[PDB]
Amino acid sequence: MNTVPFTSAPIEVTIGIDQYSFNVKENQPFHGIKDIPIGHVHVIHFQHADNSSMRYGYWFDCRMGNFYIQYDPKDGLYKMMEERDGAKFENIVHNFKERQMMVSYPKIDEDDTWYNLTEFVQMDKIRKIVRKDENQFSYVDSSMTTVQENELSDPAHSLNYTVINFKSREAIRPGHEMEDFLDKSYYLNTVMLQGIFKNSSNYFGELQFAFLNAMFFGNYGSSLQWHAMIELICSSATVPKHMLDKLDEILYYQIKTLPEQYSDILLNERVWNICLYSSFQKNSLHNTEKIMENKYPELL
Amino acid sequence: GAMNSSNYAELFNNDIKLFVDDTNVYRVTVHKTFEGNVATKAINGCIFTLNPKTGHLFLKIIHTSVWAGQKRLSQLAKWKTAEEVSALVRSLPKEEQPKQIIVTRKAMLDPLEVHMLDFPNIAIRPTELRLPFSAAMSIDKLSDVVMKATEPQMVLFNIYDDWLDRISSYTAFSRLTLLLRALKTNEESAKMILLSDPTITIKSYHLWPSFTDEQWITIESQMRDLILTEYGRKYNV
Repeated sequence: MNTVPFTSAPIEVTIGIDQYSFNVKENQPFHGIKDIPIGHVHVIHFQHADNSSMRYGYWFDCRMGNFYIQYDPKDGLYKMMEERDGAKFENIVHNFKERQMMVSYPKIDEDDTWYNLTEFVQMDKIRKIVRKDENQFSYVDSSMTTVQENELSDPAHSLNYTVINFKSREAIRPGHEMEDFLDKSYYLNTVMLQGIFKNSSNYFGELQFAFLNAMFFGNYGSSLQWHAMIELICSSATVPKHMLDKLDEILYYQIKTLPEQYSDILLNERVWNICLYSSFQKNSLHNTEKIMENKYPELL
Repeated sequence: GAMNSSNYAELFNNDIKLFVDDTNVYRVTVHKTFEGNVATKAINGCIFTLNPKTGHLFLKIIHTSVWAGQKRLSQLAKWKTAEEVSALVRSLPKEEQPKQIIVTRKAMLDPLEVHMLDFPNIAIRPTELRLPFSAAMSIDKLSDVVMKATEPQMVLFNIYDDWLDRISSYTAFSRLTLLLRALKTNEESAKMILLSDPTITIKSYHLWPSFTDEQWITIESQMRDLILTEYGRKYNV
């Protein structure tokens, strides 16, 4: 069990940690989050009382170092930082725990939700999508645009998701236009899985990461990315059986975890209706389809 | 963007552009089998590809053999159209390749887009206009060459005959569409109007009769009258 101490909380802010979240008041004695589960990535995120715009946060993994949060009154935000002095850091964390000024990562033992949502997400891949190699953690916010979005401005602050484009030379072999556009197996299995992602785990990992950034920051390009990766699988006639079963699990928890009130911007009607009801894989997402119909029958 | 009444005059500027109509590509007769089920028999078709500025028509004939042993033919028909149009454009000198291809039916956008991937600077556009190019098989000479073909074949025509010698492209296109509108609404009446006079003949290298300027006026008025009569009949107005 690991700890993320906070120097202080000078401004009133909603703090999220994974799917959990707390209201902290201006200069409330709040000094961090403890009992964070080792073995998964985590995201700690913020929404200031005064600016319900720009949600922002930090992907991190506590095995990769001692991280803490500090408010910056110049840049106006809660920043994640790394403490290199291991002794100095255990000292801060101990004193704050003693004083009992930390919230406990509030995991129900029955609950695999966070595992399920992060199963394939690996910090090393996140840091290629969010390139800032001087830090071990990754910042994301509501406004960051993706590389594909940029091509259609500031590269330092971009989400470098793998570009998927159904009407591109990459996607379509000369002479197999109709075949490959109608049946994207080639694009999925050779180009993306064997070529770029190397395996399905990395593929699924980017997919969950994209989903999570859309849910937690309302990052539109990440939503786009998630739908694209789902659509590519669902519009391939030939998908390994183990991928299909895992996809049905992946999407189910993502749909399960979505805030009900957000299903209107976060769920692309076309993609989902196509995937569940028209695509080659219409019959391979039983759990995802059952949970979509019972919870969001309007969209369909 | 889409082509519509607003941006109609762009058809006649000096940007090369082609209309593509696929309505006559996959053509069948429907019949009853011995056991009383229904069956289709394909007949030869065509792609109607036209420079509206110059009247150059590229009539790619689609022989029934194309369909042999293929499923989902109506869908196939759109890709074969795309395939043939793309091959057309590649066949043309660079300075002759269109800057725009306007498809008469929106189902052609994706197939043509995919097949033109090698021409990213050729814009593929839909249109809101209800163009009558499906009546192109009502032009006797176009229908004759389609139905006689025994193999894939491209035939070139000028669909304006020698009109541009005397009238602008805008006018030529409006006449054309008026004539095909009429042929589409009531072919028998439209064709009667065109041929009633045995003394006005069709040149061997033309599609339409050699009407003088004054006779074109009379013809266009008769076609207009035809179209409005049929409208009133359609809607009881």
